[PDB]
Amino acid sequence: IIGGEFTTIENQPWFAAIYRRHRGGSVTYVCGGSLISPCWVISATHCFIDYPKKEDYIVYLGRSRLNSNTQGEMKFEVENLILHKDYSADTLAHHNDIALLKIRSKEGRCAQPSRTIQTIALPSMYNDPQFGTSCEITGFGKEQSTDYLYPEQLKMTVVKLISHRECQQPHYYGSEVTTKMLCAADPQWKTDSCQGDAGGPLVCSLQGRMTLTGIVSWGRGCALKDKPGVYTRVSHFLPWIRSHTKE
Amino acid sequence: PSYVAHLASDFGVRVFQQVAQASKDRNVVFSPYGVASVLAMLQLTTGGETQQQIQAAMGFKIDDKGMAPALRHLYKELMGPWNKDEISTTDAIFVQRDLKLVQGFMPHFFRLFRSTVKQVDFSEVERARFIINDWVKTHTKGMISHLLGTGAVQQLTRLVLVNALYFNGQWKTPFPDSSTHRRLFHKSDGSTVSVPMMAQTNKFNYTEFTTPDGHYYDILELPYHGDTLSMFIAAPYEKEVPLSALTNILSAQLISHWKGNMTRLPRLLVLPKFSLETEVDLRKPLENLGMTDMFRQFQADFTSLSDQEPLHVALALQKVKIEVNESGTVASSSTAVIVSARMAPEEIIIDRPFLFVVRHNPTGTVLFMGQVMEP
Repeated sequence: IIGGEFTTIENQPWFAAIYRRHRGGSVTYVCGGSLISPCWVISATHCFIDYPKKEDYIVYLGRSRLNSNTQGEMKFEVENLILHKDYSADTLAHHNDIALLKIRSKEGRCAQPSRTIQTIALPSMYNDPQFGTSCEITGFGKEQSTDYLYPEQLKMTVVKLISHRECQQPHYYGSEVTTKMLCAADPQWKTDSCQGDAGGPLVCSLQGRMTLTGIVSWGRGCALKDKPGVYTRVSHFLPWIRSHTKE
Repeated sequence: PSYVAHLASDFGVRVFQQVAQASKDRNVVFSPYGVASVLAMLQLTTGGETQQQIQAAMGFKIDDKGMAPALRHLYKELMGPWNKDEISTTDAIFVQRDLKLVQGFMPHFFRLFRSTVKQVDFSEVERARFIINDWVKTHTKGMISHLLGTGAVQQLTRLVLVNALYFNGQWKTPFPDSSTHRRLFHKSDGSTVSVPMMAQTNKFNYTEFTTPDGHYYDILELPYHGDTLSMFIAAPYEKEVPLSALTNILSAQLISHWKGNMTRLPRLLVLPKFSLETEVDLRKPLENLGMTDMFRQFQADFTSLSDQEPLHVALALQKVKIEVNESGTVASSSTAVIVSARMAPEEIIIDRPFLFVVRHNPTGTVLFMGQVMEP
């Protein structure tokens, strides 16, 4: 996250931390995610596309820190890793960048609620907040796009929703952003998601509910003039989610 | 064309591994193209068994039809306008001014190579050193001022050859300055040293190969501006496997097998800055490849150059300097490919001894190679 502040998992209790175990047994952080139901985490396909094997991943809930334990956190294996079959990448855009992870602990249980483990709500079909709405993004992503290190502590910042007409402008992104995507940025371009933030949540108030409006996907540089963060527009994917959460 | 480039590169890589094997734990930069280039010139000066050995080892004969023109075409392509003061190369053969040259040698040499053998008086030892080093200085535009090995020059010296190269390339995609941080580099003896390493996240041509003994190793391609040149970095995956596992199996054809197998993949690369400079006494490496006669006072045959003679190569030197840093002022017209994806990018960390290869992509010429044992 560019800008914003350090936060805690209690402030973002749906947040999922997703790690990959390499050949040779070392474990690195790959992507964020969001708990949508007891056994289901939603994230972005591009995070997993190059290593699509469910056994390589570890998912944490209730995790506040990148490389140490948080009291109350739960560790999960991935029982099913569903990537979108229509996922593809153009010169810049990632299309249908959405994934589902079914989670199971060693004792064979799904997520157990607590102060630090909560589900986020899904929007209803094609339901979005108006452009200009202040929304919140969260992750363990880089603080500056040129950094090597990731922050040890979770971060959050506020961004504003931006219309497709303005995002599809030639000096923005042109036709690289579709109606299945959503753009958000700082008015002063001081704040954005970044590398390490993909799969994580764009959270908006929608009809009195904390709502998963977008999933961090892609952008040109982090916090760059006329280059908003681009998010999978969740309200355009409910039939996909609903059918694939059956299995 | 590509042909004499294959043959020159094959030959020059073979010389490199002789130098690399004779200095297992030392930094080395070398030019396979340069050594091929000067020895192709020297071919014209040789006769009998001396000529035979050079031809056999190099894999081609400079007098064969199409060969000298092909090498000429190669040269113009390499030193073309793509070069933004990035590369300098020079070849030179120095012969005693006193020696009576075979009739028609110098015109023939000039026809095939468009340069002259230099005539110098070696009995003025101090002046001979000055002259030879001055040649190196001007033709590398000051980047290489002097050789050490010219100390061997002698009043009785009759024949010397020199080759010098400088390279500092401009990346197609620069490493951002902010990303340059101090990091641990693991030396081959098990010690570590703090060293400036550049970092960049983008789409790199990458492949993984296997040694004959079963060991994995990475190969990455870093293209220079406009894609005319590239640098290749190769290193074993596991820290315990020495770099020698790679250099023991090196050949020109292996390099292009790496390139032909590459796929563009989004990666974060951490790579040490480095500036290497090596002066290589060519005698041993060339002797190991069968060219023994040319260095033997009475056995040597340079009768194509001069026939009243005991005449032999007293001294044969290459000196190379390379700089690798962040910079990229781009003579590249295709805007830019980036990594837009916001996942944490998979990392390739080059923090143990690695080899590098600089190649000219249109011809496949291996211009430079080396081993960085300590940045």
